[PDB]
Amino acid sequence: ALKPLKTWSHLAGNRRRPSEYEVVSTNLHYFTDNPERPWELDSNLPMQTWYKKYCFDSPLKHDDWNAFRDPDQLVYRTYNLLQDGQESYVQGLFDQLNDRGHDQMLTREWVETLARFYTPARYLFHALQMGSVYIHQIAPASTITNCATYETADHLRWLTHTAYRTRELANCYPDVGFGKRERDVWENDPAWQGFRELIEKALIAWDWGEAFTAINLVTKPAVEEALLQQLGSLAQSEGDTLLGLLAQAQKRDAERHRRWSSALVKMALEKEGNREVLQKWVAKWEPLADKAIEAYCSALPDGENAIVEAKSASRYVRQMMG
Amino acid sequence: ALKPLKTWSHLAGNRRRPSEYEVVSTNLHYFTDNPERPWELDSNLPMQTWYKKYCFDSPLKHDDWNAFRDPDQLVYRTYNLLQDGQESYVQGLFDQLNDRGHDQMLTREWVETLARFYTPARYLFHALQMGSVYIHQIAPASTITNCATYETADHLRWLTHTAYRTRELANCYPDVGFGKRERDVWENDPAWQGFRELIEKALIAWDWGEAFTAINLVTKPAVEEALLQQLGSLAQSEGDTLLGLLAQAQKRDAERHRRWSSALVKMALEKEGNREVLQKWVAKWEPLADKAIEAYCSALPDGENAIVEAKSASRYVRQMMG
Amino acid sequence: TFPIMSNFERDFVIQLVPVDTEDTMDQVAEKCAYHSINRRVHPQPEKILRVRRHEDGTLFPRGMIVSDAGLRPTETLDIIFMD
Amino acid sequence: TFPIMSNFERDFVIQLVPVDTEDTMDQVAEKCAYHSINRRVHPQPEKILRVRRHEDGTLFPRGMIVSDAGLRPTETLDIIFMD
Amino acid sequence: SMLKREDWYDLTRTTNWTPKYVTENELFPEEMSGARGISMEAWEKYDEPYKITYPEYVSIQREKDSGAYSIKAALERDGFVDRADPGWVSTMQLHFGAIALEEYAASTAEARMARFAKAPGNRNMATFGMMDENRHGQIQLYFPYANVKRSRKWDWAHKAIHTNEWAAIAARSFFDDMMMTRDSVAVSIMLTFAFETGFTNMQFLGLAADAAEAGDHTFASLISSIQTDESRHAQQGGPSLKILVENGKKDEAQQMVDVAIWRSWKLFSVLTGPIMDYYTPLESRNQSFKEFMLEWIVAQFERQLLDLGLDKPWYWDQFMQDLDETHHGMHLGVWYWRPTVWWDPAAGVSPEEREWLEEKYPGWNDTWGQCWDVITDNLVNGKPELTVPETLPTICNMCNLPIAHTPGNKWNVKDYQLEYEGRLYHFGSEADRWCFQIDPERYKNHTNLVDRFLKGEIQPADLAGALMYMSLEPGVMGDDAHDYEWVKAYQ
Amino acid sequence: SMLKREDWYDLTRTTNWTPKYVTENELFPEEMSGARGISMEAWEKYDEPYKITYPEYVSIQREKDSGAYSIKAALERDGFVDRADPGWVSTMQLHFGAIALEEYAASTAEARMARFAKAPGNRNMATFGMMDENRHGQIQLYFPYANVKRSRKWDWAHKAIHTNEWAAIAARSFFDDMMMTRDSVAVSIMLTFAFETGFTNMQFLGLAADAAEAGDHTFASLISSIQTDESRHAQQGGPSLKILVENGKKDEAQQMVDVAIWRSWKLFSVLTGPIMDYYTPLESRNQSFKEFMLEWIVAQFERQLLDLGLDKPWYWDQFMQDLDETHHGMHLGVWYWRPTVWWDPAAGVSPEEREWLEEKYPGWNDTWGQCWDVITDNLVNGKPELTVPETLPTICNMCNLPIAHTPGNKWNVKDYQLEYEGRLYHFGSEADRWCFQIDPERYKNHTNLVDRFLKGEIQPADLAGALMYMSLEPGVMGDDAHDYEWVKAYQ
Ligand SMILES: [Fe+3]
Ligand SMILES: [Fe+3]
Ligand SMILES: [Fe+3]
Ligand SMILES: [Fe+3]
Ligand SMILES: [O-]
Ligand SMILES: [O-]
Repeated sequence: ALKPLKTWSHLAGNRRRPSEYEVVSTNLHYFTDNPERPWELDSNLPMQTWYKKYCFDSPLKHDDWNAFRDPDQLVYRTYNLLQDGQESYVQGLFDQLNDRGHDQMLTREWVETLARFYTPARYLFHALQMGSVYIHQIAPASTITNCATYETADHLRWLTHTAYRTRELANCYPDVGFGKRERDVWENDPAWQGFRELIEKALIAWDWGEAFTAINLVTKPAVEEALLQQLGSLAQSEGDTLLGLLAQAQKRDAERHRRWSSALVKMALEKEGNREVLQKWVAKWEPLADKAIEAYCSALPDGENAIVEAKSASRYVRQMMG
Repeated sequence: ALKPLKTWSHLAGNRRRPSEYEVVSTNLHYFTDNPERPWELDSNLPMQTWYKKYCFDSPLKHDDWNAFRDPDQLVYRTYNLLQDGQESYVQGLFDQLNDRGHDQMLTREWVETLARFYTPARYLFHALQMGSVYIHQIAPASTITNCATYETADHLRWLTHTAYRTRELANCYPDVGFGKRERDVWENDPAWQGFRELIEKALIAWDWGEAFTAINLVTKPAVEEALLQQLGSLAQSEGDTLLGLLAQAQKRDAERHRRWSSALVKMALEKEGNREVLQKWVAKWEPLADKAIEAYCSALPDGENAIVEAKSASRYVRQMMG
Repeated sequence: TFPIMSNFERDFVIQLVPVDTEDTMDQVAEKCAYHSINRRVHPQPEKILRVRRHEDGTLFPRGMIVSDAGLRPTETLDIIFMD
Repeated sequence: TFPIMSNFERDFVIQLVPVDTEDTMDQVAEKCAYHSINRRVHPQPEKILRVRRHEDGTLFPRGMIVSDAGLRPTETLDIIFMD
Repeated sequence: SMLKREDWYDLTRTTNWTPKYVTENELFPEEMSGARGISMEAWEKYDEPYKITYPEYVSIQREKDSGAYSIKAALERDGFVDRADPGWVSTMQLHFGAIALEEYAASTAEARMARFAKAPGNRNMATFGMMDENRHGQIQLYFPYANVKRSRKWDWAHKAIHTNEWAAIAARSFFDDMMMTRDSVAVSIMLTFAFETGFTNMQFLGLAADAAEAGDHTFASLISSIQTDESRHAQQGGPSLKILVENGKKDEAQQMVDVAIWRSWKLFSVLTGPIMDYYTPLESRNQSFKEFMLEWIVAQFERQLLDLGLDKPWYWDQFMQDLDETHHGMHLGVWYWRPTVWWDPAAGVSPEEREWLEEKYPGWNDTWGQCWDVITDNLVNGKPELTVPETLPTICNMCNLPIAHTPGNKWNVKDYQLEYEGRLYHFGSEADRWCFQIDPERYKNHTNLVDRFLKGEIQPADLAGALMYMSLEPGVMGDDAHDYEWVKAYQ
Repeated sequence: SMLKREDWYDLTRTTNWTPKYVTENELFPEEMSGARGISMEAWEKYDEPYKITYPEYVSIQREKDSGAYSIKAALERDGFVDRADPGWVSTMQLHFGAIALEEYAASTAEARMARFAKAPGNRNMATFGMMDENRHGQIQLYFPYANVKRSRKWDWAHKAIHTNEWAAIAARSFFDDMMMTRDSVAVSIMLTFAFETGFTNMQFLGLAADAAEAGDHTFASLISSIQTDESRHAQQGGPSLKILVENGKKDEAQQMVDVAIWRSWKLFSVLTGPIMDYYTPLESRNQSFKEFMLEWIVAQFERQLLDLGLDKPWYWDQFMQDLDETHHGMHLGVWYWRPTVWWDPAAGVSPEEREWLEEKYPGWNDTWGQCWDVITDNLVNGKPELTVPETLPTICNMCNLPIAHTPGNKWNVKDYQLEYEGRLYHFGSEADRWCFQIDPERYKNHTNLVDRFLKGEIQPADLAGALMYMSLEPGVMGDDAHDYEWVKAYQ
């Protein structure tokens, strides 16, 4: 008869005692059990074809994607403990900066810059949310999926901060159009068209490997450097201590996404040919990111400098991954 | 035989169902059961005499001090939930403002103002801690004691914020003397002598009623307006966003202390003669508070104005209590 | 070997029962009874076990063989007690 | 009425036992036995109950009365079984 | 100060825009979106009734886990699982093996809506739903993991769905059909409305009740806590259904509801029915599986369908009658074929239990009791070899469950066969065959356990071989829960 | 980034200053400070071993309550208290009535140190200690409050310390002497070192163990959680003792330790001893009260006193022998006078229990068993009127507990009387009388229950009158826990 183990049978002989993270996250997807018929139905259904083409047939390869491990080892339980603390901080900032009338002290010029450059990001942030939730459903391992899961929740977090602040700004400056105009700015303003073209096209890159690359490796670093880093620094220098601190807080989530993305690339580089596959996707998408950064930052004060810094910092993210 | 009740027998027939707050806080002191021998020992012991003289014989009177109710209804459980949230905010400020090198951006002049006006408050804050913990042990009702209990914890909270920041400042400006010099400033600097004389004398007002008045009604409002309000506003205008936000956060605890202090005075005014007793103690102590505010604020930039504002705001606290 | 699904009278479930193409309905019923009689269905010594196509109810002669029954593989058959 | 503390032999606790100043040691012992004998101490028909000052062990004559014993109020007395 | 939620909530869901660099059809492919010709503007009428924002979510969910994990740690060294009733133990092992990884898979079904739904409010609620199922999958691995050293059966909390054991195939058949291979809108309807709102939301309530009654406070708190997350995301189907009805798609909506409710019912008849009427100790039975279904499931569906402007499915009457039988057959099937499952089925046919069964189901002893009579006599007369099978039962090509029904004096076992393109399919009911006929291409070349056995895919081609094919080995293979203790009541 | 605690901790305790507007003696009055001639600079050497800062405190304590209150709410409707053993129920009612408000009073003892200690580190740790006891008092009201509808006895969790019931007088006698009427330094020694470190820290561990063993997970989690707060503030005495020894005050330190340990022991002999050897079901007894004391209390004290450079108290040998008897007398006293307490004392003298007692205490049946023999015969022969008293027991003027000791074949009951200024005092032991003689003015005119009865303060002057004086009425007045069930074993 079979004797009981001290851990899950798939983790047996793991050497060291399995952590809570490994216990709850590993080897959970079952659609990868039968590559020729992932789902328990007719093998010709559209979804069968979708996973075979965009998951199984991807040019990013490994023999054991399930070996991937999130460097932050995020679990649901710890994700909520972490973010509940971070939200207590952000909520406190909102509450107390409101108490001292922070918004009433902004210059008219800065308020107009916010209407153009800031509020409309609720569209870009939600697009990132959709972008990462797609990675969630097409990745080949549960440990990879979870990272995308929490990343998606973070994107919704930014969207939410943005929605909240848009309301406060509208209340303080009802004539600016905060809350009403964002869609028209996102759709029409030349400052946003680079980012809009980039994310719209990236949202239809179905291959899990290309989605990971287009979203995580190319688009997010460009959005983060432009909207959080550059706009955030500008905010501070313009007297908007709130946006300056908010952007820095959201950057913490972005740093975490870069950490797991970096670990996945590191694992992919264990196999010959993946470096080239990834660099090929980066060369395809990078030009749209440059375009996004250029159109957005050039419209900001001292744009030429902001552009160089954003281009430099975003590229550095990938350079340090090899 | 005695039939079981639906609540504590001392709360029976309370009309409305007793709250968690009333359930855990009311009618807990037993030394008030026998005014002639509060403690279960010889009636002539020094502590018997101490409570008979400073608790029972106080000129602040009521027939039922146990009827007092904290307006915030603070319990241990809820106190920790509340402050854990507020500390997550303050800790986040410390952590993230440090990340962006906030301290390195202060002007040399402001750094020197901090060494004089800010760090040494660890002595004044601890003295407040000692001041409120004494009120805790000599008050005639447990509901009054608890308010002093949580207030004492808040004073230790301010001391702690101050100790932490003093270290950070010393690390950033090791030549200023942060952490070493505070005692000499507190003891010798004319700017602190008003407050020092005020708190030292108030710390030996043993009568529970006079202690409550000297500490809560007169000293704290003067310290809060000078060190939190005035110094805090100055900090903001001088580029120290951290101290500006920290002082505002600590002011929230101060507002809460004023709320229960206001409720106790309101209850005391139900009895004839207490208004006069309280106004008599206020007239005795108020002159030392004016002196404290004058010596401290006059040394700050635009001191004359700071003095008028602090005097005005602190007096308003008592005026609104009648 | 020919597979058929056995729906034995008074039983609660239809079962897979492999038979032979040369088997007689009586021999088919014998192979089916193996998985039902004395397992969850009581014997009926008096009665005789008969086989009928489940879909349309066609009754097959005791002596007819599987090979001439014009069954579809996996065809469901009712095994009933008769006189 | 005169109070004394009764430390009854073989019992486990000293008890408050009010006696009368005119009582005899034998009558004192009788009042003490009430709170010990047949409650947590077995009777000893053969023996005789005697009273002695607990502090110094002074044995009092069966016929001596409380009033002449020179007891202090609340004095502890041992009630012992003797021949 | 802080804003009230109602003042800014809508901005969190004002996220649709008009694509320019790609087409709307490329961005929201029909096979994934299921917008069904209904415009983006019309889908924007979607309005979830139970609203929640990010900060509220992490705060509230943080406290839920603090509580559940605290209960677990406080009762862990008490070893309740070592003295719990065998029927209860088997109930949990069955629960975890069937559910754990399907809960996790549900996070992908939610993710399907989070990306592809054209209704903004649907995309955000699905993001929270995605997080909820992530929690459900993780916590339902974490809790049973505490018992891996007690029995290999607990390892199936992870393993089950990775095997070809018949029950697991039935589970994937249902879940993959309902939530993994359907467009966004179909998922909100079939999963969220039909299965979660209609079945599990109330069931978990009863499960948590039974756990408490059994003295298992750890499991009681677990299920109880998970249950509270359900409403938050189970709400998603309603609004979708109203949108489809408001426009010209009521029949399409009705057909999805009909299918999903039937498939959910069949899975339920095997995973819950047997447990309520047989595994739970007689003294701890509040009501019968049938009573539970009527009071808590059937009434609610009629209520819901009425309010949405939908009808009762065509099979409603048959469904009503089947409440008397179906689960009794699934229980008998599972117990008889016990060695084919990863938990120990409890016979539940002692004299006391049989009289209860007769009360709740008049005619049980004349029908179902008959089979159990033969089984008992054999056990009494030392013929246990006749209480285990020597062949495979006929499997339904839709629900992948055994085709079973009323036996004994009211014998009524039927097979709704269907010949399609040269192949003969078997169905355990009229509705099961119907599910196949309204969309044959979706099921066509799928093969159930029997089909595979007959095709030669199971080798060696015998029971021992079928057992290895299902990853079953001594130690996990099931047997009678109380070790035939109940037989003594008959000698 | 964030600083490490060690980098800034000291600044939180660099708070002493040289008073100028008042004198040092006015600011720190000797009767409240107890600096004892030792300078402020010398007290500054005080260095608490278990450090903690405000933010760490609220975070950690927040989680402790979340856990404890979560366990309570999850098990509340299970009604364990309604089916728990009577001895266990009585154990909790005794616990809550004696402790709840004394825990709260301890927050004032801590506050005494927070204000008046000259050692800065002592003042901050006492502020956290003040908060800990605030928690202990509140949570120990909150938990029993859940049972007020079950019996009036639960109301004594609040009431007890407000009455003149003898047990409560004994409690206040101890607590007021140790922590409420002593200078700051004396409190750190007598309360923090002697009582909390020496007794309760380990006891609560055993109590929580017994609760778990009894199946009371709510109470188990409660006590277990409270216990973890203990070390944090129980540490305060050590450093104070080292300071007194380093300077010229070792004898003063030794005398405080001797007194506090003895008084703590006497309270313990009545509140814990009886419970361990009689109320807890025989099958759930890990060790005897004596074994517990030796393994967990006595050894630790010797260890501690050695490391501090102190001696074993002069009464150590007697204390060792008394472990065989004292509690047996307190138990017999409490059971016999059962109607004078607010809980139901469990006799614990069934045949099985008596053989266990003989094992753990050779000679028990020849001594203690004798009294219980008479009691049993009377109960068997229908003479229950002889198992309740008709007078008051002699009370010790120090511990305010009955003066009782070895009965039967080794009769050794003694009274250490003392005449002081015209009054005759009674003491239950040599050390109790000693506590009085080293400081007569502290106890002199205090009167125990008997003194009051004899002075005419209890009217009417009879038992019914004494009962009303103690606020005891039918419903709360104690009786045999198992309702004399154990008598049947003797016919
Ligand atoms: Fe779920
Ligand atoms: Fe769900
Ligand atoms: Fe405590
Ligand atoms: Fe304590
Ligand atoms: O769920
Ligand atoms: O404690």
